[PDB]
Amino acid sequence: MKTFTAKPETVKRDWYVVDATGKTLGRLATELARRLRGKHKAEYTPHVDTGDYIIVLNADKVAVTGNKRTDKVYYHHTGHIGGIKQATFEEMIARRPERVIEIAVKGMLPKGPLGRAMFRKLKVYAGNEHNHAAQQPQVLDI
Amino acid sequence: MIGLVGKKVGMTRIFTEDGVSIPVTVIEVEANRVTQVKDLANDGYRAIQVTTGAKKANRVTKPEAGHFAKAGVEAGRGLWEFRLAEGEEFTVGQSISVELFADVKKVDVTGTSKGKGFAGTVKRWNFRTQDATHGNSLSHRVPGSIGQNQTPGKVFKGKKMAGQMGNERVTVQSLDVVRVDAERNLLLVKGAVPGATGSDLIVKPAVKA
Amino acid sequence: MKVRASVKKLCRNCKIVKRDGVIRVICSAEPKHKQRQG
Amino acid sequence: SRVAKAPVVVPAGVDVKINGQVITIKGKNGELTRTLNDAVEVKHADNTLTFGPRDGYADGWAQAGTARALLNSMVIGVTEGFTKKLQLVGVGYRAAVKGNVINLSLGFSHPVDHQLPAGITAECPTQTEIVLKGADKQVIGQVAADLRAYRRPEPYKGKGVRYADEVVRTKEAKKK
RNA sequence: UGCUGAAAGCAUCUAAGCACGAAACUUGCCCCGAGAUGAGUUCUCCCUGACCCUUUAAGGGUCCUGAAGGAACGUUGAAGA
RNA sequence: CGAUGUCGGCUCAUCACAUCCUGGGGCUGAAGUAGGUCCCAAGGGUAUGGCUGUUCGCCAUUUAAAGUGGUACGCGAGCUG
RNA sequence: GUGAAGAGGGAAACAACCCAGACCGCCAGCUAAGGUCCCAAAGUCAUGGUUAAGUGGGAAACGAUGUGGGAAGGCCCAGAC
Repeated sequence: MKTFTAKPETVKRDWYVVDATGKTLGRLATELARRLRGKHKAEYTPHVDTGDYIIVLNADKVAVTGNKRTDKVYYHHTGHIGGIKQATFEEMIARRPERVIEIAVKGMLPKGPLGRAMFRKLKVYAGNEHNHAAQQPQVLDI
Repeated sequence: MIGLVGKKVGMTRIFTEDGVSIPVTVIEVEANRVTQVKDLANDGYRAIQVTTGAKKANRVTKPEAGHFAKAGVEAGRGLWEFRLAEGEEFTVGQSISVELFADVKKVDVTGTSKGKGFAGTVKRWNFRTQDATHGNSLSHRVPGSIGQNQTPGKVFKGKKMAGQMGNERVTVQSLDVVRVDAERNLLLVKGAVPGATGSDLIVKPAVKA
Repeated sequence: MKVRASVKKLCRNCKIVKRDGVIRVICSAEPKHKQRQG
Repeated sequence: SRVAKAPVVVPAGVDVKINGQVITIKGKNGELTRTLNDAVEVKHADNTLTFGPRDGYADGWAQAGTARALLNSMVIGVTEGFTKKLQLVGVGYRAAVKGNVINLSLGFSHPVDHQLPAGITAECPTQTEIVLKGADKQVIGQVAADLRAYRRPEPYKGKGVRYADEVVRTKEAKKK
């Protein structure tokens, strides 16, 4: 016979809420990336989005070690020529901290159409409450 | 504070008493009448939407007419919106007149400038023309070079080339208001403002110090 | 002051201090002895 | 180490409250409150204040020493208070106090008005002296450093806002 | 450049804590901007019929209706290849 | 080598900072004015002419200053020759 | 010795470096170099240390109370620093 393949019409996938207070950024990020791929499920299939929906909250309260609070620099280029634009970690936490968790997880997820579809399942909030009470996210303690 | 929506009537001059001509632009500012008030509790920002002038009854559509009908106001020729300044308060249907500028001393006037169409880079970007003689072969007003060589082998973004000049929003800042005439509904500012005659202006108080 | 890559005590009042990961020579007697970056 | 090992002898009528790491000390001169480092364990033991390194932290001894000296200063800051004394050397340098604003005339084309913070009270017994008093030590050190910082002591003549105790070393011009 | 302050019973701008500090940096000013596929918000306007078929699905078809509005056409514009 | 046009001028740039100006600062054999030297700083700015094919240079007169380099010693399917 | 005339795995990508030499097939197992947090298969393994510099993840003479270890030595509670 043939190896089982998950079918994306029939993938059941759950909702999880994770409190990101005082977690380390990379270690949380790597756990979220694992859950959004669907690597924790026995029906994992590399071309099917099998993962779960995670609601990260308290994103502004995430922690980093060392002097990464001030020395970790987020560069991006704007397309216009001298457009190299940097922003440290504390400037990003002040401006938009959702971008901190989302940049991390996005760089841990496979690049391509599927990993974009995998990132659409991450919902990050800078506060303590979310609109998604209808989906009943159970508390993923990680 | 808020501003008012005018109409560029044209230019004249104002002879002062000591004999100094002042080039003024005449801006007829009729009764700007508030059609909507926006609060944080419904919109996330405090701002008023005003209308001005008058429109034909058969030319205003049913969406638009229902909007002005809710506001309890005559349909105007457009809708504009001004952000409010934290202690200001307006009601729907309240009329606002040029009298508001009776204290302001200096304003900023925002209009659409006159459309000059597809303009070449000598008009548009003030490039300097190459030789008009001395050998020059079919390249008098052309832009010259547009970039470097193998490194980069691309033209960079926002290279100044030729294209549509004009017909866009420009704001002239810090114009001295010469008269406020509440009788004739007029505002005389010192200088040129953007736009052809009859164009809609937006006159706010100056944000610069 | 003097940014050098050998900083030393030139006088007996000169004093080596590391501030912000930078070796410095702070003197009280002569301010010409103030140095940085050893 | 040798500083943290000596205890802070707390005199009579001085209130000490140890809310975990937060220490409130209120005596005759004013309420004054810090929050020590996590590497410092402080124990009252009914008579004095004793400072020790919290176990599990590397530099805690060093931290303990600081906590020691800080609270020592706090005890003086609720008993006797701290006083800095500044003097203004120069022709036509003026100092006056309106409320808690120190007006200063320091050879500028504009008046200098330094707003003292909440806890600090300056006096001027002369036009060329500012005797400022207060409870917190870094705060009057700060304020005296600011008033000095408007016009620092010029080296050739001595003109500036100097401290009353500090020596200002001078020198002559190049030649003649 | 400092203030307080130990490790180093002194000293010390730093290790804990605190204050200044430049045309650079983030804003403030002007313009573009929801294809921002993460495609948002607000206000208003319009549409309130029957009946068959099947491999019963957000399925197909017939009749009756055709709104708000848009587009076309024309007269055109200090808008425009 | 079954072709990658090579100096200089023009037009048009663009980046680096080992900074010419403007901005902050330490030491001075820094009285002031003007400097010297070193640290920080790339925001914006950064000549016209005589001679010469000249880049360069010398000269004249300015200027806050007339920066140093990279970009096929940037730029000939952009011009000259 | 390899390439040339040698594929495969590794060194990101990389003839010549490391592992290894492809007759064909198999949705079977064990391994080499190299690796086991996520992209990306496999230890976010166990025990004991070290560094806080993102060192790791360029670069010397030379400079320095950074910090862990080792063997000695001068003075010292007839009180040393």
